[PDB]
Amino acid sequence: MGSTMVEEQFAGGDRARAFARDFAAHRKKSGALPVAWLERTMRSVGLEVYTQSFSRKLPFPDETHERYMVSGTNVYGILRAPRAASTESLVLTVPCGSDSTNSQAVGLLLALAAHFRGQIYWAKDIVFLVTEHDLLGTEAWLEAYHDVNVTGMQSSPLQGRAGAIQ
Amino acid sequence: LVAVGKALEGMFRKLNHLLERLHQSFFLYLLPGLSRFVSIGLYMPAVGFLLLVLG
Amino acid sequence: GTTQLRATATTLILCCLLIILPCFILP
Amino acid sequence: PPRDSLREELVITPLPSGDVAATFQFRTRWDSELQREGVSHYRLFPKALGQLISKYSLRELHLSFTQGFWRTRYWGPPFLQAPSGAELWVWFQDTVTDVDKSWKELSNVLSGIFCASLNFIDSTNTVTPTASFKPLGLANDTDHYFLRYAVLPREVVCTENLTPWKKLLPCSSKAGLSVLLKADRLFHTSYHSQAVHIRPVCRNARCTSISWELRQTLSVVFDAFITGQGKKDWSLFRMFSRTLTEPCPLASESRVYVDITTYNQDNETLEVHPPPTTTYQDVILGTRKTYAIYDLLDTAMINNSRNLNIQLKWKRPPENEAPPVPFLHAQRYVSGYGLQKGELSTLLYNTHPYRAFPVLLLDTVPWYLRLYVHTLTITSKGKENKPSYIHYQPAQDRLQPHLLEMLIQLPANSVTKVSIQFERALLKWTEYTPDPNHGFYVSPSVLSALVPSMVAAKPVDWEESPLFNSLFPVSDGSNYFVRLYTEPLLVNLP
Amino acid sequence: GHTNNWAVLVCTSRFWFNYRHVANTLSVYRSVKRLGIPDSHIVLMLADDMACNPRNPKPATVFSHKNMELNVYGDDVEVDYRSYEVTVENFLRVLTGRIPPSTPRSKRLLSDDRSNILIYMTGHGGNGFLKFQDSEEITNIELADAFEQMWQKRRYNELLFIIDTCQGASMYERFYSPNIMALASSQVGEDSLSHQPDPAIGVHLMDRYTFYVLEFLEEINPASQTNMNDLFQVCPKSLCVSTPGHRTDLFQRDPKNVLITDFFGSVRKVEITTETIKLQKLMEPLKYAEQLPVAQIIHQKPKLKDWHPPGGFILGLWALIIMVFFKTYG
Amino acid sequence: KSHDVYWDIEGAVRRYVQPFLNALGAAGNFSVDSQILYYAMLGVNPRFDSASSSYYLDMHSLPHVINPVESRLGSSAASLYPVLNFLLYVPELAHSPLYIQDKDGAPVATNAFHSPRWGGIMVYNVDSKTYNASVLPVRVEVDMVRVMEVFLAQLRLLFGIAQPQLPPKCLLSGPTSEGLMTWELDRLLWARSVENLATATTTLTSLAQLLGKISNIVIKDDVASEVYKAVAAVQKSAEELASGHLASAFVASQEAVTSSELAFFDPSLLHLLYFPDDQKFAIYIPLF
Ligand SMILES: *NCCOP(=O)(O)OC[C@H]1O[C@H](O[C@@H]2[C@@H](OC[C@H]3O[C@H](O[C@H]4[C@H](O)[C@@H](N)[C@@H](O[C@@H]5[C@@H](O)[C@H](O)[C@@H](O)[C@@H](OC(=O)CCCCCCCCCCCCCCC)[C@H]5OP(=O)(O)OC[C@@H](COCCCCCCCCCCCCCCCCCC)OC(=O)CCC/C=C\C/C=C\C/C=C\C/C=C\CCCCC)O[C@@H]4CO)[C@@H](OP(=O)(O)OCCN)[C@@H](O)[C@@H]3O)O[C@H](COP(=O)(O)OCCN)[C@@H](O)[C@@H]2O)[C@@H](O)[C@@H](O)[C@@H]1O
Ligand SMILES: C[C@@H]1CC[C@@]2(OC1)O[C@H]1[C@@H](O)[C@H]3[C@@H]4CC[C@H]5C[C@@H](O[C@@H]6O[C@H](CO)[C@H](O[C@@H]7O[C@H](CO)[C@@H](O)[C@H](O[C@@H]8OC[C@@H](O)[C@H](O)[C@H]8O)[C@H]7O[C@@H]7O[C@H](CO)[C@H](O)[C@H](O[C@@H]8O[C@H](CO)[C@@H](O)[C@H](O)[C@H]8O)[C@H]7O)[C@H](O)[C@H]6O)[C@H](O)C[C@]5(C)[C@H]4CC[C@]3(C)[C@H]1[C@@H]2C
Ligand SMILES: CCCCCCCC/C=C\CCCCCCCC(=O)O[C@H](COC(=O)CCCCCCCCCCCCCCC)COP(=O)([O-])OCC[N+](C)(C)C
Ligand SMILES: CCCCCCCC/C=C\CCCCCCCC(=O)O[C@H](COC(=O)CCCCCCCCCCCCCCC)COP(=O)(O)OCCN
Ligand SMILES: CC(C)CCC[C@@H](C)[C@H]1CC[C@H]2[C@@H]3CC=C4C[C@@H](OC(=O)CCC(=O)O)CC[C@]4(C)[C@H]3CC[C@]12C
Ligand SMILES: *[C@@H]1O[C@H](CO)[C@@H](O[C@@H]2O[C@H](CO)[C@@H](O)[C@H](O)[C@H]2NC(C)=O)[C@H](O)[C@H]1NC(C)=O
Ligand SMILES: *[C@@H]1O[C@H](CO)[C@@H](O)[C@H](O)[C@H]1NC(C)=O
Ligand SMILES: *[C@@H]1O[C@H](CO)[C@@H](O)[C@H](O)[C@H]1NC(C)=O
Ligand SMILES: [Ca+2]
Ligand SMILES: [Mg+2]
Repeated sequence: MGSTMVEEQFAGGDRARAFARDFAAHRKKSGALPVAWLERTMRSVGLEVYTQSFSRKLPFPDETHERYMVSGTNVYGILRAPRAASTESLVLTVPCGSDSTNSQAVGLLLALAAHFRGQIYWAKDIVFLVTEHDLLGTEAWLEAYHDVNVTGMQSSPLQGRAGAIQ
Repeated sequence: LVAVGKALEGMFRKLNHLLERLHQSFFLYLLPGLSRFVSIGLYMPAVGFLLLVLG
Repeated sequence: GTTQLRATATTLILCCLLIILPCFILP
Repeated sequence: PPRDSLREELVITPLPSGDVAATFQFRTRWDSELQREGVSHYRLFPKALGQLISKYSLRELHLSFTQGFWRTRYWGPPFLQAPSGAELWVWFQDTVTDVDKSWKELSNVLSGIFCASLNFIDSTNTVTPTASFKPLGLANDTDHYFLRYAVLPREVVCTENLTPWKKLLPCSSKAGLSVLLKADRLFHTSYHSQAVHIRPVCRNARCTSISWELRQTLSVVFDAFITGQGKKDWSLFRMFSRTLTEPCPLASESRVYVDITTYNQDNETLEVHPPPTTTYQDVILGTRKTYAIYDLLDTAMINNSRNLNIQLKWKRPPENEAPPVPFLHAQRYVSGYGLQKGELSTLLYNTHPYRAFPVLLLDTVPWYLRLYVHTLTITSKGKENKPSYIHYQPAQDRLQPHLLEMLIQLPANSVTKVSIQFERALLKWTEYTPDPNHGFYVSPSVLSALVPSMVAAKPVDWEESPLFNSLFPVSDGSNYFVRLYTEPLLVNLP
Repeated sequence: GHTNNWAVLVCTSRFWFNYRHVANTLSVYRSVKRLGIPDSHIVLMLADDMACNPRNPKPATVFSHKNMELNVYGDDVEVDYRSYEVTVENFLRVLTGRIPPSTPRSKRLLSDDRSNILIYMTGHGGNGFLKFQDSEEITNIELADAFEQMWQKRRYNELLFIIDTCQGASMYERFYSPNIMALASSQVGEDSLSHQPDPAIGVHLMDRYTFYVLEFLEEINPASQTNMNDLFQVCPKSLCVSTPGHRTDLFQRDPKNVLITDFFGSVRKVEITTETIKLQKLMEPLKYAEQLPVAQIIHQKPKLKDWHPPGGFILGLWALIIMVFFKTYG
Repeated sequence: KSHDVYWDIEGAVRRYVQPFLNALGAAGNFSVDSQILYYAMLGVNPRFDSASSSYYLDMHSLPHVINPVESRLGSSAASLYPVLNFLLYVPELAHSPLYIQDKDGAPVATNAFHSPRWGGIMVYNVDSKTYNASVLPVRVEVDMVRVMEVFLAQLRLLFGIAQPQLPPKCLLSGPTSEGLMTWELDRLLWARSVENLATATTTLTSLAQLLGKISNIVIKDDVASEVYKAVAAVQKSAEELASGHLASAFVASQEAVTSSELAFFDPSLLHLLYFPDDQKFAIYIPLF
């Protein structure tokens, strides 16, 4: 990483803002993480989109995050690396929670995915993961991805993986 | 937002330049700043001196 | 540039030999 | 009357995901007794590959160099699939005595021929399948004592491997469809496979005599976003940086097939800018497929006065018009975290609504990933599944890999999970690769099955059918044979 | 007085960022192929693949110049040893001839007594060692011994050991066999430095020493009579920050009288032939094998019975136990 | 596209090449095989003359001819024995009247040349009587006797057999059917035996000197047995050459060469890489 250099060509700053506005509007309409819109937009930008549905019951009500039983869906699309088998992976995740935030993060993630999709110089798959219920969705996704039931989270089986995350 | 995206793209491209798992650098450290660090062999005496009292 | 594998004679052989000989045999 | 003939072809099939896949095949058939020493005069059939059959007693030889992994679910069934890296499975004649010695000698010779590090094929990589990889040509008997199969998942394929491959063709990239093989464009692809297949076939329709066939194939897949970049229009020039100019003078058949089937539209077809010579329909891979034939041997289609540039209009179909997911696909992954123990889990998807078909899973795991066969569980639809036939051989440290073959019956509309536990092994400091923190590659698993077909296929004539339809023998009209390979697995040892 | 020329071009670097060494080796390979050395007389060993590396922005291309001007990785490259088979042991076996008996003719150095041999080795080096793939090293003593064995077997007429690495002069400090002349990119205390940083490709394309060796060899033709002195004077301290070095005491001929073509090229001797020899219906058809014979697969393996210890074994164990019991209890 | 070349290489090998190599088989075992290489191009473009309307390959351009074709020829990875390539070149329609010129600039009668230790190349021009028809490709049935005469003469020249040097006032007999006179075979066998014995002696001496100089070379029982066989064979071959039996001497020298090469080039000699002598104290001090 120190003996190489990169020339950044990211110019999709307006695409990221448009995606942010669309995601914010759809989240406001849905009242939760917009799954249909996310899966349509990831397909449009060219990712191999997937969906994971998780659920859990907390030991006691969580006053700070206002949750007792948490049900959510994780939307993630995998950019299969051309010229390589699905053996390695890089993850770009946006922690999305019911706080009317991270819409710009989701838009920038989608714009970055659109920029990355058309390139050939990827030796590792890139997973663009949009979690739900902040770190709860991330923990459920990681447990399902590695097939370790460490915290008793319930989730639907994963259908798509990008190899060993690095 | 273009600058943030450029930073993220550069980070991911340089990560893609890796030919193996990150094993170099350090895993146990303390950061008294963004560009400064203290390794395990240099902060361990702080705990060891306190444990010497118990011993 | 690089580093070949070379034994740390002063650092470790001396230490791990003076941990045995003066501790047990000579005195 | 020459005793050998050359047929070459190029099939261009648009994929359901918007990509375009092109497969070259250069079949040379020789009516000679290469199995016995004495055939020393070579035309069309390469001398480099002809002498191997006699020097080492060979019945069938199959070599493949592949980059990438065929995404079956999103790309549809392939004509030919190969595992990542090098794959070499060979069938020795019954007259041979030291199968392993001939295997080592042949592997080294093939390494020298194809400029690949095939000398790394050892007892640690080689396996002897008991029920998989049956002969692809005429076979009197199937004694698996004479079968060796090895795969090197980390082998790379580049121009250093394509140039020897291209130099084995009679035209040698000077004429015919071989001029389209540009190294820059071929490796600017999601998938790339170079294969060399040698097998005996019927000399005539009576099939009372043996004729030797060499089939050199090259399959590539052009991504819709990388290559197209939003152009949404495909062409031979845009794909290979070169247009067809003349057919190979040695070839008795040089045609280009372009798949023009619309799965959703009512009998409509895709648009091709130059009118095809003829339109051909038949049951390929279980579905009625319409093909446009561009006979390069016809002066009325291509001659010295003009070049040929086939332009195809193809974009990703909407969700409504997307073809149904193939009946069989599989994915492989590693379960757990850490550097002590894990699981090699394989998911086998049967998407057929009402038909259950058997599958043949072949696993080859290196010796450092010590497997525990008592932990092998096959759970389909949430309940235990008992394989009809299970063969397992244990690995020996530095001498043998694990081999595990199962014949599982996949229930209809189900996902079957095959998981086995392993413990990572600590090796000596000199037994690691130069990149020891990268990990060790687990060879891709092989899935053989007889997938049911939508419509019945009539008996086919291998000398009067497209070369992509004669790759595998067909035994039943309503079933076709597929050999899927899962993803390579990267595992880290302590 | 030589009639045969061989070249062994070794890259000892096994990672993407070490693009310089692969480009150097491929550039030298293209130079010696233009100058008339056949690819069958070239043992090209590359430790890693950069043309078809998945991280390559331009696949199947290795570039020598910053603006994609020259592609050394063309379409007629013969890579004999690649990836993990480029090791110190393999290189020593190739040099000394002690190669496994099944090694094909492509991966051997069949050099005779009258053969002038060029050895180009680029990679990461140090004080008396050149690292191979960042896991093993070839010391100056080991290389000197290998060249001595080559001399005693009389397998080279004269040897040109070109090395492009940090502290490159330390490798030939222990050479004692005759008819060997060695070139280094740096002295014992210097370090070799790179050239042409390319942001588009993303790595350093080539080293200064090999780049200027190519530039000096781009003016070389078969008719060129350039002596080895001009090769010794390539890349002075003005351009190469490290000062290149050489030794010529082992060489038995004055370098002013030695042509560069003698090592970097081979022209074939051709004699016009002016002589002639003055000559004067099997009934049973054949069948393809069934690809998935499920019924045969199930019944080929005999029925699985649960394993139980032999009756003889259990009887013997119990007999021994009761015998000991009676010998103890009387 | 313009040439359809058919040659009866099987009959030519059976009638001429195989009898010739049966005569020449006293020097070893011979393997004969053929191939047709399509679209195989000479590196140098022939020069044209407006007067004779024919193309030429100058003598200075001859050495560069055989390098491009060797890539299409290949490497013959099956075996490690020396390979002798005898190419028959049919010029394209672009330079159909292709002629090779000697030093004086006159055309070569045989239109062929040979390179030492490699083989020979013969340019096979096609008669214009075949070109009389305007249809293409024209069928080219080459004449095997004319080609094989040149190829066998080149084989004789390559193997060291030259034109017999008659003593003054002497008449030499006519050529035999095989093309080789038996006494020439005897000279070749004498030379082969002497060269084999010299090579075996040099190999054994080099092995002894290598063992003396380097002390981490492993000598296995197989290597020792091969060395003993080589020494015995060298002594026996020298005795028989002194006695006068050339066949037994040749066989003994061949066995000596084989044994000496097997002993010297055994992979088992190189077993482990050098362990530095200035680092063994770190191995033996800490415990002993
Ligand atoms: N062009 C040009 C180019 O460039 P140039 O210019 O050339 O330049 C550049 C370059 O550079 C570079 O360089 C280099 C590189 O390198 C790299 C590398 O890498 C890798 O390596 C790495 C690794 O990995 C790591 N690991 C590390 O490691 C280390 C090592 O190595 C070293 O050697 C060291 O350090 C080690 O250590 C040691 O050694 C130690 C030892 C010594 C000492 C001993 C001791 C003695 C004794 C003791 C005491 C005594 C006793 C008495 C007392 C009384 C290591 O380290 P580590 O590992 O980290 O660790 C350490 C350790 C561990 O830890 C331990 C601890 C322990 C724990 C605990 C203990 C116990 C405790 C107990 C308890 C207490 C008790 C109580 C009682 C009381 C009561 C009351 C009364 O280890 C060890 O071993 C240790 C030892 C042990 C001992 C002992 C035991 C213990 C203890 C005992 C004591 C005490 C106790 C008792 C008692 C007390 C009390 C009582 C009273 C009376 O290393 C490295 C790094 O450095 C490799 O590679 P890879 O990749 O991996 O692979 C490859 C192949 N495949 C190599 O090879 C390489 O080389 O670079 C570098 C840097 O890097 P970085 O990354 O940055 O870093 C990292 C870090 N981490 C540099 O430096 C070099 O130079 C070159 O080469 C190239 O590359 C380039 O080019
Ligand atoms: C009192 C009670 C009892 C028990 C206890 O407490 C309670 O006792 C305490 C006490 O007893 C402790 C020990 C005391 C002694 C300690 C020794 C210490 O080693 C020294 O640690 C120093 C820390 O500043 C230096 O090491 C540097 O550490 C940095 C990280 O903190 C690295 O960042 C740097 O290396 C980097 O390398 C890459 C370069 O690009 C960088 O510029 C350079 O910063 C290192 O320094 C390097 O260290 C290397 C050795 O590991 C070489 O020396 C190297 O030198 C290079 O050498 C090249 C040739 O080879 C030359 O070309 C080049 O110019 C040189 O730079 C040198 O840079 C120094 O170096 C190294 O020795 C070790 O870590 C921990 C140690 C054991 C301690 C462990 C914990 C204890 C036991 C405590 C314990 C709890
Ligand atoms: C756990 C209990 C079990 C007990 C079991 C005991 C069983 C084992 C007991 C004893 C085994 C003895 C092993 C060591 C004997 C000599 C080793 C040696 O010096 O090799 C030198 C290294 O050169 C150096 O670096 C020397 C530097 C220091 C030498 C250390 C002195 C130790 C000598 C006294 C130690 C004790 C001996 C007598 C003691 C009175 C030179 O040798 P070499 O030629 O380079 O090596 C090549 C090897 N061959 C080819 C020659 C074969
Ligand atoms: C009283 C009853 C018990 C009391 C104490 C019990 C619990 C103690 C357990 C753990 C405490 C020991 C602390 C671990 C020390 C870790 C230091 C270490 O590993 O450093 C590493 C290098 O270390 C070394 O080189 C050798 C280390 C030798 C350690 C020997 C001393 C350890 C323990 C001694 C005693 C501890 C306290 C005792 C007091 C009662 C990494 O170095 P770096 O800084 O990353 O690199 C910079 C340049 N090299
Ligand atoms: C209950 C208390 C008293 C425990 C006693 C503490 C000791 C275990 C500590 C105190 C000082 C330490 C030493 C301080 C310095 C060094 C030098 C250090 O060597 C180096 O400088 C590194 C060389 C290398 O990296 O190769 C190795 C550890 C060592 C011996 C340390 C080993 C552990 C020691 C003896
Ligand atoms: C992880 O383990 C927990 C507990 O063992 C599982 O939770 C059960 O999930 C099932 C549905 O799959 C429910 O019917 C049970 O009521 C749950 N029990 C408890 C105690 O929560 C959870 O499903 C597991 N997760 C995964 C991915 O396997
Ligand atoms: C074939 O050649 C003739 C003569 O030049 C030309 O008129 C014709 O168009 C060519 N064929 C095609 C399909 O263009
Ligand atoms: C020549 O071949 C025959 C038969 O294969 C064999 O017996 C003989 O030993 C061979 N000659 C030599 C010198 O090996
Ligand atoms: Ca070569
Ligand atoms: Mg490292």
